[PDB]
Amino acid sequence: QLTEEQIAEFKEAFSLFDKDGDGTITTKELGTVMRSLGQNPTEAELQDMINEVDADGNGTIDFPEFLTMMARKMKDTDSEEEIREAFRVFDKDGNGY
Amino acid sequence: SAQDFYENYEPKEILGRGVSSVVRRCIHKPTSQEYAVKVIDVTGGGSFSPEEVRELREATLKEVDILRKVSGHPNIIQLKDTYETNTFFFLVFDLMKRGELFDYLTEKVTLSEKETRKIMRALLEVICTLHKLNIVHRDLKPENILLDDNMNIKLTDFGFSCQLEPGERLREVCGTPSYLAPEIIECSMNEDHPGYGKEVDMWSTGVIMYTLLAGSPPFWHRKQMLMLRMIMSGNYQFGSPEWDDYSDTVKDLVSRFLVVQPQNRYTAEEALAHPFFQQYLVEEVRHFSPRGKFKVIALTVLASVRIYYQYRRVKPVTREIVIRDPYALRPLRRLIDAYAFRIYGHWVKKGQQQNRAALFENTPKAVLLSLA
Amino acid sequence: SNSGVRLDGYARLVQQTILCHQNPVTGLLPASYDQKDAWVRDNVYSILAVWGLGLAYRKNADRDEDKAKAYELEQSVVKLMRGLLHCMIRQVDKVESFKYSQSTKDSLHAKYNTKTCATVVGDDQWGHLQLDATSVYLLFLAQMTASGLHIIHSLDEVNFIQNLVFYIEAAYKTADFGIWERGDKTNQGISELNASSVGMAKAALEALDELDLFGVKGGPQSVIHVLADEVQHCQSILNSLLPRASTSKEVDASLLSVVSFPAFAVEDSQLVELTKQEIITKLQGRYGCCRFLRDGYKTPKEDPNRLYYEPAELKLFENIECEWPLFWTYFILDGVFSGNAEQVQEYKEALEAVLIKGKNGVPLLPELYSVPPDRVDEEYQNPHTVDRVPMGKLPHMWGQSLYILGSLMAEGFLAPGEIDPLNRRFSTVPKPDVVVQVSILAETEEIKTILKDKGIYVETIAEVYPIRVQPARILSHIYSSLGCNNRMKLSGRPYRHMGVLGTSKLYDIRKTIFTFTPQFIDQQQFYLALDNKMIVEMLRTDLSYLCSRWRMTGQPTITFPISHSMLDEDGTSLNSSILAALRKMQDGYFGGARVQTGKLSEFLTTSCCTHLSFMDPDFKALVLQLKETSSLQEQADILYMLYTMKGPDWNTELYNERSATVRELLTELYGKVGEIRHWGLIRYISGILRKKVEALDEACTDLLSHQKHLTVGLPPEPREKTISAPLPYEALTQLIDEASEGDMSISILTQEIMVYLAMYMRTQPGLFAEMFRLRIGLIIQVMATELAHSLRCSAEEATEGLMNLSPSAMKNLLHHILSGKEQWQRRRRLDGALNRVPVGFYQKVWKVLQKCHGLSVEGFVLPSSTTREMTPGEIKFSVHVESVLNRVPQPEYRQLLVEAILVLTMLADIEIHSIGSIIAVEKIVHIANDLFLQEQKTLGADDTMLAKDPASGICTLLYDSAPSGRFGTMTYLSKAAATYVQEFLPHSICAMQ
Ligand SMILES: Nc1ncnc2c1ncn2[C@@H]1O[C@H](COP(=O)(O)OP(=O)(O)OP(=O)(O)O)[C@@H](O)[C@H]1O
Repeated sequence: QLTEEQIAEFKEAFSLFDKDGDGTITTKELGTVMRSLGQNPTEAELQDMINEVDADGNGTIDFPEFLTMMARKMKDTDSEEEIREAFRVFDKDGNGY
Repeated sequence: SAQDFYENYEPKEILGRGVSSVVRRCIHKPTSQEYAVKVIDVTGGGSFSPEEVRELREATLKEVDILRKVSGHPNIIQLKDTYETNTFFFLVFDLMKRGELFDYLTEKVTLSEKETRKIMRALLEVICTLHKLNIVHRDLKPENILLDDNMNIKLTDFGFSCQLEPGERLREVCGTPSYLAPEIIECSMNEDHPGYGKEVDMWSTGVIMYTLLAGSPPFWHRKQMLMLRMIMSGNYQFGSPEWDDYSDTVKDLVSRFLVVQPQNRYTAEEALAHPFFQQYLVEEVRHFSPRGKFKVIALTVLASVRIYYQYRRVKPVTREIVIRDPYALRPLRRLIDAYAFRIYGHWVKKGQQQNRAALFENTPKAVLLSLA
Repeated sequence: SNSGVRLDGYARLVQQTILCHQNPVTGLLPASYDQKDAWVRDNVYSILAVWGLGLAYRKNADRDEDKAKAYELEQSVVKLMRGLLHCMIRQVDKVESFKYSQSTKDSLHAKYNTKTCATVVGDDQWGHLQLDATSVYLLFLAQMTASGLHIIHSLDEVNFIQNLVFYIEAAYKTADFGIWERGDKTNQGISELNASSVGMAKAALEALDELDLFGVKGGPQSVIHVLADEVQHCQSILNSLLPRASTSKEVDASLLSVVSFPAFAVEDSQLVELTKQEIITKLQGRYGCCRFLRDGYKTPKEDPNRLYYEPAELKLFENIECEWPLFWTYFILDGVFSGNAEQVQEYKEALEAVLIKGKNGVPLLPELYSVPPDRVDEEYQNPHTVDRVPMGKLPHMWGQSLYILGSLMAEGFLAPGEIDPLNRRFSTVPKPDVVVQVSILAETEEIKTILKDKGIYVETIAEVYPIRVQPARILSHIYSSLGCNNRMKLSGRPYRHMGVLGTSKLYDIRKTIFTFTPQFIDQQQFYLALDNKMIVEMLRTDLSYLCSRWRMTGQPTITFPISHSMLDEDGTSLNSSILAALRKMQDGYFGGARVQTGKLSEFLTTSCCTHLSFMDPDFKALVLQLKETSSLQEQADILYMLYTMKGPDWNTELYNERSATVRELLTELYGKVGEIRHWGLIRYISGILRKKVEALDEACTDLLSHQKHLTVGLPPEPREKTISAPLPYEALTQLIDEASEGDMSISILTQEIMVYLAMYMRTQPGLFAEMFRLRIGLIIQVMATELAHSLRCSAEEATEGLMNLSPSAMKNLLHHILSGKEQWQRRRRLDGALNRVPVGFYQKVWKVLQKCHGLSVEGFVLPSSTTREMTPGEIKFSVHVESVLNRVPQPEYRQLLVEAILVLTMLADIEIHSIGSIIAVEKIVHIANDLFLQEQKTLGADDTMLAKDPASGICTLLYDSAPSGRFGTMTYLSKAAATYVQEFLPHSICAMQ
């Protein structure tokens, strides 16, 4: 079961994902966010990701789609891999914390 | 009289057929409308005694009374004008350019999440509106559900439905054999269980949801008694390769809609309250302590990292699994299922003997099939 | 006046262009160039400008010069019409024999010579079958007669015109060479049905429905009578055959001549706009429209001095077809006629540029434009880009005359109602409704008393002395004596059945009103009328048909007599079905029509009344055994064996006082059997009498109008030749008898199934979709197999039950079988037996053949070189694929091959590459079966589960397996196809997307 705090956090994440409020994360905004973070995904890779995340070929991702994607279960190994990757990305400096 | 109906309604090409009725389009000359007229015979070619004739007349009068009772609902079908003659009954409805839900279901195999969500919402609205007026249908089937140009479903076939009072329970059994609650079999065993209730529509809605989503009825077998015992026992299971790529919210909603115990079955109002059907536009009361902001930031970071891994987790063509097992690839499985449905697309009509689940054989045709 | 100057200029143009070649004495102009030959259609279309000019000049009366000019123009038109009429009269013998056994060698020659009115070519050096020319000539003759011009001068001419109308009335079930005189795209000495032909024939029949050829001064003896059944049949044919050009042509530019000013023979204006849109999309060019796709006329190749071009037009004439401004003139006329003004201006502006000047600056319309031989590749690579050059007959009389008429109409000097006095412009106006009248009579006093007791008021056969009731056979016999002449050796109308639309209208003979019962209630002709359910269903269908079109003026009337054969077992009350039908008719509603019950005298006040002016003044031991034998079935067998041995027409000498032939005894036996209502020897009696279902040719042409193939009897290789074109009644009966052979009753069963299929085609034209060929013998075998399965009896018992089945039960069973409703093995056998395939199966097969070298079906081979010669929308490719797939005689194996082809198509769609080899679908299904057997052995199935087919080598569980699922047949087929592809790949996979 979900919670009100989780719903509010998901809504805030959806709002912050796109620079302009239109109900869609948008490929251009996602690419700009990726470049700001320090990543340069290929156009073909981004198109493949958009197609896979979306349930059809409409080419637009919505807030319910993001909520469903965030609801996936990673089990155990994927969870530790994800947290390790997040820590490595956050630990850019050579300090160990 | 019949003269007024003839002068106001013009018979046209046949649009549908029934057990004893024919549905054709009609045009209202003063308005030049495109309504539809339903004609049902009384004597049926003189094939039965007048007792059947008066029983049919009683059924039609009950249906017209119920339809007038719920008249005015845009989502419910509307009976504009009704006519009765000695040997012919004329009823006027709203003609719809799209076919029944069965045809669309067999054409599209499986509908999208938005389509099934809106269909479920409309049907739930139908059931709560009917229950507020103390009316039960007991015939919630895809065949009785149609669609229009706006992709809006409307319930039809109100003849089986009858108005009921608190404290009385029905005993007659009717409908497709795979749409019976355990109350029906309990009451019809010899005499023990009291009668019908209100959760028959609940399990009917659950069966509609399962059939539309999974593509096949939840319960189906080549034998009457076998599937009757299966549905009575409530031993339904979710398919492994079909329900794997689906959300949990619809799964638990369906499971609650398929509860064997009538008391534990979710009501319509609880179904509307489910997180599946709620929507939000804008709110300004989302204020909390900095702990809440930190939790929101952490959840946003986790979601971003999760979405950062989607493209790298995609599988390549991998012809090896394709040759070893063609069901591994979801698009390929969908394509082959659609091709199989199109090959035998002329054999999906009314009747429990042949249905969507007949075309699917998940069980292995081995020696274990002999055991029963 | 300025209008006078414009009219003088138009007259000068006409005189200098068309009237210069008047060719006096005869009056038939040459067809331009150095041809010295006259075409009926060309001359008729050329004289339209002269007729319009004369009509325009006639308005400006009260002057000697204008009156003289108008009189001269009308005299020239009349002279041309009389010359054409004499030319047709010169072939009276051909016109008379065409009427019986319609053939290409019996029609009048389309090419008529110049003065002295003789024949110019032989009966086999040209295609002398063009009903369009005769139809347009008759239509325009009727139009000018209604205008006021006098053409017909004698009663012999009236009789000849009636004979010509009779000859052209059979245009809806015959194949002709068409307008282009070349049949289909490939000549090959073949002809096929054309929509333009039947449309113009229907329009001509409509125009001459009740026209008086002698004008206002004519009498009742000079009127032409035309049946309405033929017109409605042609209308239905056109409606069911006009989404394209014909069976072989996807689109033709001549379709404008059906949906525009000429003959206005079309309804459902939406269909007209749709067809015009496709014509514009697929034919419009920079210098007019092309005649049709893939035409080699006037091309820089294909050896112009050659005919009957071999089938090698894969790419030679594609995208370089010539274009004709005549279709632009057609568009101009269509726009200027109905309601269009801007379209007329734009088309005139477009046409003015393609016009080429002549002597003294006279406008001239070139016949067609041709692509230069040097710039051929550029046009193919860049369509509609190169510049063409004028060619053909520069003084094109047809095009120039049509352009002159269109310009005259646009200038306002002429009105649409002048050229069309018959008011054919409003043919697209929707019909509001129609009320049909039904009268019920009692044959005897007992029937009337019974009906009165049941609340039904009717009138007996008597007490109606001013009115007479006779069957439709008398009406047919009477109509057979119309247009009969002895001096000219005219045999009149050939005997034919009369439909519901003919017997409904009242007839006045010898100052007496005559009414006729519908032809379908005759029990003597056939046993179909015996069954009450058939009676009521067919009455409802006929009522629906009558209410649908009713193109004839006046209210209709249907007479329904009550016979003694429809009573119950006790013979004291009417049957339930008839009583219910009568009660429904009383309530003013039955089937899909509104009915009102009343008296014949009341209906006589307003009704459709027609006046017929032409009607104005040891053997002895065998015989003893037959007489004394019981077991009526054995009696029929005995009668049959003496009929086959020594009883064709010889008297059996059974009686002594009177000598009764075998036919009389057969009729007596049939009458006796009809009372007991036992269907054991009725089929044998009908087969012995050789009774044939009425309107069998109508059913055949209705079935064939939807691009379907008919095959009668069980299929061996040599016999049961397929049917692709309509055939006369005699030829159809001969073919049916030959297919039936000595079984006799097989012919009756085939006729019953054929008529049921034709009847169900009209009511539900969605059930027969996805099926390309219909096999009556295969259907019979399938029905017998299902009867044997249901009754768990032998084949002989199943056949006996099928014979004993009532006609209503037969129709219900056929409906259920065709519906495919009531395990997987039987379903697959049913699907394969009726050769049911997806709609897009042809396109998938064509794409696979394009992407693969060929397909192997364990025997012969289907090359991929046929994809360039053929097209997916052409029927020849479809029948070729069906014949290739029909080699295997196992319906289940046929379905397996079909699904293997489907999965191979899916794989080819997924995998982008070229196979570059021959793939064996038999090897694929064998590999799939082997994989299924291995999987079953691994799972734990024993020897009894892993069954072996006696003559196909396929596991029974594979047949019983469902198509879709985790262990479905499609998964195994996909695995086998991918395994074969890998086996025929260079040690790797080439599938990505
Ligand atoms: N407005 C409409 N547009 C199209 N079809 C309609 C309309 N109203 C009714 N129909 C058709 O009429 C029928 C309505 O059901 P009806 O009760 O007449 O049939 P039945 O054989 O008794 O069973 P069922 O109700 O379960 O379909 C269906 O076939 C439906 O498609």
